[PDB]
Amino acid sequence: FPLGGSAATDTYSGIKANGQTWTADDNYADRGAEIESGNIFAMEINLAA
Amino acid sequence: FPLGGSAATDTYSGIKANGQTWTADDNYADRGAEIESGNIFAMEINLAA
Repeated sequence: FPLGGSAATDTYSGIKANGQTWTADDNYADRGAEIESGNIFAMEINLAA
Repeated sequence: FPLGGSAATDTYSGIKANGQTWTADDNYADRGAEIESGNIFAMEINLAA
């Protein structure tokens, strides 16, 4: 497993509603927000072998 | 730990001192595979687990 636990993508800017569609942030979110798409990028050891 | 002991590498071209002027050094020419930053793009086992 990685030491940081994630290798994610940069910018999200979570959003707020207006009618039928969502628009953009309304004094909540920043350009910075981080989640990793899919799972944590790992690697493999066969340690008993 | 990765094989080379480096994140990847970056360029960091060579510069000597000209006495208040920073001129590029001849001896430390264009692209030596220099230091990267920080520390190594390393990972984590729980090996006893």
